[PDB]
Amino acid sequence: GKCRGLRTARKLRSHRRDQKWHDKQYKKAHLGTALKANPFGGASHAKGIVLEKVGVEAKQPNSAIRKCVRV
Amino acid sequence: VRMNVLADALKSINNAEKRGKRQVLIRPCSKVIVRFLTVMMKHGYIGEFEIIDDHRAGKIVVNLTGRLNKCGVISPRFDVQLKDLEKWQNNLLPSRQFGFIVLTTSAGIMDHEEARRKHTGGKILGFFF
Amino acid sequence: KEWLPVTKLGRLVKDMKIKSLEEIYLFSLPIKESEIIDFFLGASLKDEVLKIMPVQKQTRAGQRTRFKAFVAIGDYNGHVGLGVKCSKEVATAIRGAIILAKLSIVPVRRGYWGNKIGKPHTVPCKVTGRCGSVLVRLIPAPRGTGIVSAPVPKKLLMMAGIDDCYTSARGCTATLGNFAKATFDAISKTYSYLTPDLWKETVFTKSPYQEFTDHLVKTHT
Amino acid sequence: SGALDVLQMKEEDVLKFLAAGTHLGGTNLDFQMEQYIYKRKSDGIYIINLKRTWEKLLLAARAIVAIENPADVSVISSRNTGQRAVLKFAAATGATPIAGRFTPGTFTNQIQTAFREPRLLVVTDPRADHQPLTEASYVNLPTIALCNTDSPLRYVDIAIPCNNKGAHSVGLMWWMLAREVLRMRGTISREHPWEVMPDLYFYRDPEEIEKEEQAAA
Amino acid sequence: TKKRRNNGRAKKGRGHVQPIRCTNCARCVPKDKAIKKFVIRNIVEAAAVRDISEASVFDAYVLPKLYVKLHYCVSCAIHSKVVRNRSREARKDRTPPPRFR
Amino acid sequence: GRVRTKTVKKAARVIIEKYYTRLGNDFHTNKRVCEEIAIIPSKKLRNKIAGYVTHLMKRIQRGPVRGISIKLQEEERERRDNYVPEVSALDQEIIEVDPDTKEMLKLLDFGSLSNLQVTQPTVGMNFKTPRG
Amino acid sequence: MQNDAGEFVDLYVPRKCSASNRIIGAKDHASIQMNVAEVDKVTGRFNGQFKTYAICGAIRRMGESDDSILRLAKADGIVSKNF
Amino acid sequence: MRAKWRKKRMRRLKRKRRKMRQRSK
RNA sequence: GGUUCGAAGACGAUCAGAUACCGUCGUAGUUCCGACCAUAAACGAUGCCGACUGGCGAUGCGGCGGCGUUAUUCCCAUGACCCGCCGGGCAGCUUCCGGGAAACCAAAGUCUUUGGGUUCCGGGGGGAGUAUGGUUGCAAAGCUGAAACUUAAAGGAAUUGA
Ligand SMILES: [Mg+2]
Ligand SMILES: [Mg+2]
Ligand SMILES: [Mg+2]
Ligand SMILES: [Mg+2]
Ligand SMILES: [Mg+2]
Ligand SMILES: [Mg+2]
Ligand SMILES: [Mg+2]
Ligand SMILES: [Mg+2]
Ligand SMILES: [Mg+2]
Ligand SMILES: [Zn+2]
Repeated sequence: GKCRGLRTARKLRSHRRDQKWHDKQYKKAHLGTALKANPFGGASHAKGIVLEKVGVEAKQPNSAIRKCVRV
Repeated sequence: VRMNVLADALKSINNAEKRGKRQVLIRPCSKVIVRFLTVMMKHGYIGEFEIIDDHRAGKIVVNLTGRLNKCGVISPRFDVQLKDLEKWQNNLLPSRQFGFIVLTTSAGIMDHEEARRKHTGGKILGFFF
Repeated sequence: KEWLPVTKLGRLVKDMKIKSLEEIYLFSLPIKESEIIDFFLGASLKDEVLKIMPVQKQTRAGQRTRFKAFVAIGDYNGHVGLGVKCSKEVATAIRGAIILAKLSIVPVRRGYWGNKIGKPHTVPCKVTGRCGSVLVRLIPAPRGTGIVSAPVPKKLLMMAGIDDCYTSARGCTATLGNFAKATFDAISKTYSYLTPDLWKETVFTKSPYQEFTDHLVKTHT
Repeated sequence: SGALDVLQMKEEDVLKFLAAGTHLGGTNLDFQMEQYIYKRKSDGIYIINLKRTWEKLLLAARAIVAIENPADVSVISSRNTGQRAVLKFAAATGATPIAGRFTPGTFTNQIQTAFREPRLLVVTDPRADHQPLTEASYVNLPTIALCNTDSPLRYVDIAIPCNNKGAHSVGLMWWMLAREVLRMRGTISREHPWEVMPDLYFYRDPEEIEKEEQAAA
Repeated sequence: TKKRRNNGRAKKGRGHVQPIRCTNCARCVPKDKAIKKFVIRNIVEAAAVRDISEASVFDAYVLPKLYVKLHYCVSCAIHSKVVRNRSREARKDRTPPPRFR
Repeated sequence: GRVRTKTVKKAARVIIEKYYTRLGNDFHTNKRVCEEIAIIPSKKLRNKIAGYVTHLMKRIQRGPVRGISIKLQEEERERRDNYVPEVSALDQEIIEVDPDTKEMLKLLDFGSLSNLQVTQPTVGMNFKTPRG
Repeated sequence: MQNDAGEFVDLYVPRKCSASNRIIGAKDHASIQMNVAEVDKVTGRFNGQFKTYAICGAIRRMGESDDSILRLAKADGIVSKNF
Repeated sequence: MRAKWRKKRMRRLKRKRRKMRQRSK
């Protein structure tokens, strides 16, 4: 840090506390909006129901019709 | 303004050492600085220094050899026990063979070796090697 | 095959006037020929190839691609060198890099961690070395610790003979050349780092030139 | 040299110093050579301390004499002012001279034809001969240089304060240097004056040469 | 890349100077930044001088001079070849060019 | 354009420095000399070499040359470059000494000088070049 | 250099500058080991011994080598005290 | 796309949004 | 108060097309007084206070010391000069102090040998300084200020070609 005073513990803790939010990984983890946006709700696996089969085109020059399922 | 007289006094001495000056003059003199210089002198890292005092804060002229690589200062003066003294010297000294962390104690200003053999801690002042 | 000396030091070392290599390092004499190194420490001189980096410069005729070879050489006791050279073919690049590494071989100082029993094992002091951006810090370690380091400088330290050492790497260590030269600098300035046991007033010994001056003007022009 | 009447300056040396004008310093002054100057005259010409100049010349003579082989002493002068003085000095003391045009790489590049590695170097003017000094950084050999008040003191070991601008001064300093190094060894006694006059080392202008030939003819 | 230590101007302790309009164009440039030329020129340059002096009523009459202080913008001066670009090492020198003619 | 190339000039220089005794100012003589000495397959090149050799020989016999290093240089210094006047220029009856130089001489142990002359001090401290 | 057993343990002892009191690296090519001869007090000739000084490269490139040589020579008596 | 002109365009877009919000208030 | 200039606008040229670049007029404005507005490449793209670490030529202020010129004229003393020192003020020139990726920097150094005190501020590029909320304002707008989503690059210095 830069303010290394003898009794600046609260200043340092507050600065660290409100500057960790700028890290998008920490903010995404600790904000419920990202967890709500995640379809699984912070779950590794989830059961779904098949609706249709979709052939999606690939990216730039590597191009192919990949197979996907609307679940 | 000037907050720590000890800090810039050591920094001026270190700069003179890096530039290889024969002797260095530090403008302010304090009891802490005099004890610090005596501690280094008794370990042979400096020469024979004089104190030139008017009826104000005096000056100190210190004769310098080439043995001192760096005379650092730690700010603020943290409180160190004998449990964490080994960690402090591990993170602040080149090796376990040499280097001295001078920290003022109940007995007075003395290095970590003398602090250990008297079994007492205190405020950390600085380091030199 | 036989070596004909060109330099003043080379004549003396061929005539065996200087028995050991450390005299040259003592007097800071520049070693300009590679026949001194293998004469002195060729018994246990081992070489490894670090990286072949194909640098290119672009002209109207596309790019003139030539290969740059990094060579790490040295014996496992106290002496190591690093060679860098770029040539248009791999074989010549290696042959030119190894001789540069031999010319650039530098002695190292080994110390003790805590207790000083037996032979030295680790770096005497916390020493840093940096070229460009990469910074490599060497920390003393107790006996049997090993070389806790990245693979690239681990082999250099093993060749340096320091079998116990902690390292800290700062910066873009992906660049092999910067990484190699940074740790080479770190292990080369150990003998230039002042140590309290070196406080003894050294006595200036006899320089090889002033000690064999008659021989120099007698055995050659 | 040190409080020895044998090596003390003589009145004839003072007369030759004044006649050559070696005490005349330059217009400017380098911060590394302010200790060789007594006072600055009106018109802003510095004065070179002759006694300290002589003592420094003695020290340089001691360094040259300390070398065993006389051949491995290299004397350099690229400027024509001391072009023949530097050549005849080495011819007298057995040194190996370079008569101007110090080609770069003569100390570092071993493949070069003029590859020499002398024990000690004596250069005339550092400002005009920076290249020998820079090469002396790569090859460990001490350096003795004749430095005026405007000459920097980088990579030089012994600097003799003298007026390197004047041809007479340069010739006198080299002639005195040759005399001193020959006295310090078993070559010439210190009682009688040296046979060769100092004017032998003085720079001869081609106009001066044809002037002399015209007078003779 | 800071091309110049002083950015094409002599502003060191002001932060703002009065702009001045260009001569050929109407562009305004800071006073220290603009290229300034002070051209002195006779009314007659090369050939007209001899005949006008011959035809003058007064004998040995000295011709007058016109004093013009031209201010050019950077683009205008370079287009008019008042100044030319130089190498990176040759930018730093600022001595005026020789004036033998 | 009649310019000798590097091959002609370099070959002429080394030939002269190796056979300075056998060469002179006569073009035709050294033409046969260089023919016998060096193997030049082309006679036109031989004439070019001989021509430049003669020109360099004239330069050598008239004075020094940078690119030729025969033994003549080693002895030319001790024959006519050893000129010394009968009286040295440093031997003068009176020497002009400024008051400040006289003062530093008084500081030195050389207090009494028989053949000096203290000049009048210069008046007016005007020595710096005007700016611009 | 001494270990606990009392054996000199380093391969060689690097030189130390007589002016800067700093050790000289094995590749500090700017370092100088200079020898100054002494002169007999009554004979005025070379004796046969030397007074040797060491100057580090840092002092040389800084530009204080001549002053360091002058001070050491004066300390060792080569130069007169009056100077 | 110059930063100044896209800043001006987004400023107009904000003005239009503000007016639409005001009229729909 | 509106001289000149000149957004918007009109017209004449250029142009394949010019709603512009060029030219003629030309409203607001550009001027002043009284209220707001508080935004700039508001730049040294470089926080404030304090100590140390090379020289060299200068410059502005005042003080100090000093040969010698030139005025008041009739000389002490005041100016204009000249030669140095002193404190900071804009700066410049050179360097293997040292730094950094380099450009370059006596600070952008005294940073792994990491700590003089202290405020603000950045965490890949966009989305966006956008939405919403609050607040200020006559308005234009200012301050505070996200997310969903998308991408494996965006970027800095420097070298060679073109
Ligand atoms: Mg892709
Ligand atoms: Mg502004
Ligand atoms: Mg139209
Ligand atoms: Mg256009
Ligand atoms: Mg109009
Ligand atoms: Mg307005
Ligand atoms: Mg802003
Ligand atoms: Mg830090
Ligand atoms: Mg981001
Ligand atoms: Zn313009």
